[PDB]
Amino acid sequence: GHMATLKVIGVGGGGNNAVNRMIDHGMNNVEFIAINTDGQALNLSKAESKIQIGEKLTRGLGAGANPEIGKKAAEESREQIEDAIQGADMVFVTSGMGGGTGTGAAPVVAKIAKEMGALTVGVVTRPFSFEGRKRQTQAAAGVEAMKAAVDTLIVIPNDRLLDIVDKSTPMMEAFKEADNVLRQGVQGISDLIAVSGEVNLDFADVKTIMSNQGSALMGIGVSSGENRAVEAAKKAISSPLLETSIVGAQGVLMNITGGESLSLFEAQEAADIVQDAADEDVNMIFGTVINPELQDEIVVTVIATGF
Ligand SMILES: Nc1nc2c(ncn2[C@@H]2O[C@H](COP(=O)(O)OP(=O)(O)O)[C@@H](O)[C@H]2O)c(=O)[nH]1
Ligand SMILES: [Ca+2]
Repeated sequence: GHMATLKVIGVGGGGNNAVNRMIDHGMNNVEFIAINTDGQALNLSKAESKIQIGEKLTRGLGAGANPEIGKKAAEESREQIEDAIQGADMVFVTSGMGGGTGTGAAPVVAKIAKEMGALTVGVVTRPFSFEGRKRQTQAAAGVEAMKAAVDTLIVIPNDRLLDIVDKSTPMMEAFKEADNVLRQGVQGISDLIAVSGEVNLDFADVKTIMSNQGSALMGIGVSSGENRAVEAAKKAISSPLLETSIVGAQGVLMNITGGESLSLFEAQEAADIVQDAADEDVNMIFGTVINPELQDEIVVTVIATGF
C-alpha cells in the first residue's frame, strides 16, 4: 500500500486565486500551499498553509512586476518553502507568468520541489496580448525558467480565453475555465492513485510518463450513449486553452473508466483516437477501471508527454 502525497502550490496572485477557487470547489486528499510576497492577498487565502516570502525586500507588498524581486524573495525563504513541501511525492506549481512574484518565484519553488525528489508539474498562464509586449516578454522568460525547473509543464495562454467567451461572459467565468486544466489534471491523478483498476495503473506509471519530460497535456473527457468512447477520448485531448496540443506526443498514459458494459472494442476505439491525433508512434500505458455504480457513462483520462 502506497498512497502518494500530492500538493498544489499557488505562487503569486494568479496562482493563489487558482488555489482559492480549487479549494472552494472542494478537492480533498490534496494539500494546498499559498506562496506570495503580497501579504494582503495572502491574508485572504483559503489554503491551510501560507508562506509570505520576501517580507524584508518588499515590506509586505507585491513585487511591482519585477521578476528579480520575486526570485530573490523565494530564495531568501527557501527553508520555509522546503518545510512546507516536505513529504510530497508530487507537487503542482501554478502561477501566472508576466508579473513579478509568479515569474520569479515559481521556478525557484519548482526547483526546490524537484530537488527534494517530488514529481514536479507546472501549470502556468501567459498574459493577455492586451497587457503589452513587455509583460509577454517577461512571461516568456518565466516559462523558460519553469521548464528548466519542472518535470513537466503545461502552459495556458490567456489569449485562448478570448476564444471561448462571448462578448458578455464574466471575466471570473473565463478564469474558472482556465482553472479546470489544473483541477481536473490533479483529480485524475488522485483518482488513478486511489482506485485499483482491472488493468491497474498507479503512481509509478505517472512517474514514468511525467519524469523529466518537458511539455505535457493533461485532459479528461466524459460521454454517454452512442459513440461514447470516441467522444470521451476526443474530449480528453482537445482543449482550446492549451499551448501544447496532443499532436506530436510520443508517450501517453490513458485510463478508461466505465460500468460493466465497458467493451473491449470501445477501449480500442478510444486508444486509436488518441494515437491518430498524436500522429506518432505512441508508447501507451493503458489502464481500465470498472466502476459498477456507473451505468452508461465512460470517462477517459489522458496524460501525454514526449514532445
Ligand atoms: N487565467 C488567469 N490569469 C491570471 C489570474 N490572475 C493573474 N493572471 C495573469 O497572471 C499575470 C501575473 O499576475 P499576478 O499573479 O497577479 O502577478 P504577481 O502576483 O506579481 O506574480 C497577469 O499579467 C495576468 O495575465 C487569474 O486568476 N487567472
Ligand atoms: Ca490505481
